[PDB]
Amino acid sequence: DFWDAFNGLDREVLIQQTLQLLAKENRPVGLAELAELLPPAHDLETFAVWIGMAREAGIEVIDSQREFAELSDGEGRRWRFNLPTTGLESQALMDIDWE
Amino acid sequence: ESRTGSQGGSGGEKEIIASYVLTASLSYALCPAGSRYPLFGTIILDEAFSRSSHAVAGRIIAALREFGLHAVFITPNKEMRLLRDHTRSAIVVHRRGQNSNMASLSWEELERHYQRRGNA
Amino acid sequence: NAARFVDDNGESHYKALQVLVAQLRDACERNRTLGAKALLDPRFRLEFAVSVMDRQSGNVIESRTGSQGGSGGEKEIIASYVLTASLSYALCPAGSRYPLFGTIILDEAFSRSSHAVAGRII
Amino acid sequence: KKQYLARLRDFFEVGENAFTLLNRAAGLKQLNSIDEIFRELVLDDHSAFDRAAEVANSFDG
Amino acid sequence: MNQVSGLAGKESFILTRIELFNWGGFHGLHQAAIHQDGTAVIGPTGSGKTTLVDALMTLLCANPRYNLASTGGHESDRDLISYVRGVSGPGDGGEGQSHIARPGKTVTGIAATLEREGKQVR
Amino acid sequence: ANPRYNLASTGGHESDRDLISYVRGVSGPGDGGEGQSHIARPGKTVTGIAATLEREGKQVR
Ligand SMILES: Nc1ncnc2c1ncn2[C@@H]1O[C@H](COP(=O)(O)OP(=O)(O)O)[C@@H](O)[C@H]1O
Repeated sequence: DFWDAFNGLDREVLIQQTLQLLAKENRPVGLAELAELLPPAHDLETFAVWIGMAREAGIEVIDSQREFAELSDGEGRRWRFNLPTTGLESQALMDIDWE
Repeated sequence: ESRTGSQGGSGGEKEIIASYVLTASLSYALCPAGSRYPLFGTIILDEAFSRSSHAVAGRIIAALREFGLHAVFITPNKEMRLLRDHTRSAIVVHRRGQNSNMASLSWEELERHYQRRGNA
Repeated sequence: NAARFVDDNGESHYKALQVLVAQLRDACERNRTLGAKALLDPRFRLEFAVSVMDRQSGNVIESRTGSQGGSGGEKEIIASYVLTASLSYALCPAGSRYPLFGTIILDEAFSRSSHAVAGRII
Repeated sequence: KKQYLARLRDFFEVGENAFTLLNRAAGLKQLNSIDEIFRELVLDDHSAFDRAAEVANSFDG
Repeated sequence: MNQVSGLAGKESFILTRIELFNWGGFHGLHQAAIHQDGTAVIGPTGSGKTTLVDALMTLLCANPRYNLASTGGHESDRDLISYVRGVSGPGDGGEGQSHIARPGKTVTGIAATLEREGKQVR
Repeated sequence: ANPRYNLASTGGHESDRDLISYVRGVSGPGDGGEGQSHIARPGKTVTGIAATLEREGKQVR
């Protein structure tokens, strides 16, 4: 468990990686599409951060419309995340400063 | 050991035993008169595990499962690995300016397999 | 004070002193009731409050006049900041703004705050 | 140890309260509202709960 | 491992949904879905995770102790009124009432649904 | 001068550990085969502690 806690989702690097991905796409990207383009190595740990994106930059997230994303972890088990629908856009996200 | 022999590291077994006793007491309290299962099976514990190691928190969750308690854990975006292993949803709460809001999220393991085209 | 001016061979003065000492003993016996602590503890006669202001606008922007009303992370942030300020002030030699004993030790300081606010503390 | 701590005080130009506060800083986990952090972390005790007992005994005499 | 989780609902009642309306910092209508397998409320410091638990605690207990996890079992940090009015922090030192989000005529609704074998209690 | 040992976990009440138990290496917490607290150094013993501080190449130990 010491080693497991040693390595974790460094949201600092993920912040810039996501920002660069939105800059490259420069289009409204959902959570499922972001997961496809960016393979999360920690599952919901990443998703919360991305939701932290939408709610931090004012990008309203819709709960009625539900997308999905199938992702396999390190040991091979595959999970289907029922993400909400969001409208992540690079402009606003780059506008907001990050800690 | 009539008296607890020792812990699993700085109160490891001690914390495990205390949490197990607390869970049993909660289950008994929620269990109706002469009932094996508590009618009110939901337990909320804010700041789920801040003073508890990952080794012990999994044990507390397992104990909560054994006593038939459905628990919702509140964490400050911390201890995501064990929460993800031992849960199947998350209510991401974010407050912007003076007003706050929620965003529900859920996930579930597809039956598929642990791995295909490999050792079974 | 009024009785010290009476001319009765120190009888009224003795009675007033007796009342005062009875109060002192009452406080001493119950050495942790809020009243006793306020009576005999210097750091219990005065309250405390923090206030976040604006660098240019001196107006108070958020004054926690005790007013606990805070999350586990908020209280942690305030406590860590105030403790760091106190340590810096204490370790600084008189008339200097740089501490001479610059090393401090924290033990499991941050547990109730998110990873984003702990970095601000550091 | 008294002389050694006096030498430390002289070298680092800080009173005993500085190092006592440094000690108390290693137990910040059990914190609460600002009032408890002030009355339990900084501005060390300096209470007068013992002097009151001596005053009471003198007044008993 | 998945077989045991089916015990939920088959034996007793489990909370499945929380409804908030003008509760604390949750302006308007907000809905939270709780999985039968257990859920995790996560977020940064200064959000509505403690407010969300406090709503359910108010719904459940006769004399709820609000903000218990942060006060360390001490005198309850808040009360029902401060949640109903949406009090956001002590509120400066010159009145203003900016901290209070619902000073005038307002209504707050808190709902909680519990399920057991289809039977639902709200 | 009078350090509060294990303040992080024992804060609020009196500390369990002391200087004697550190010199002797008592193992109060970890048991399983505890031979009466399993004093690691029961006989004649010597324990040394040293801390080094630096500033612009000037050392103080
Ligand atoms: N009565 C109140 N007084 C002050 N702030 C309040 C009150 N009720 C709710 N809040 C605010 O709502 C949030 C409640 O705590 P929260 O941050 O959700 O806890 P945590 O994230 O530690 O679980 C905080 O931002 C707090 O300032």
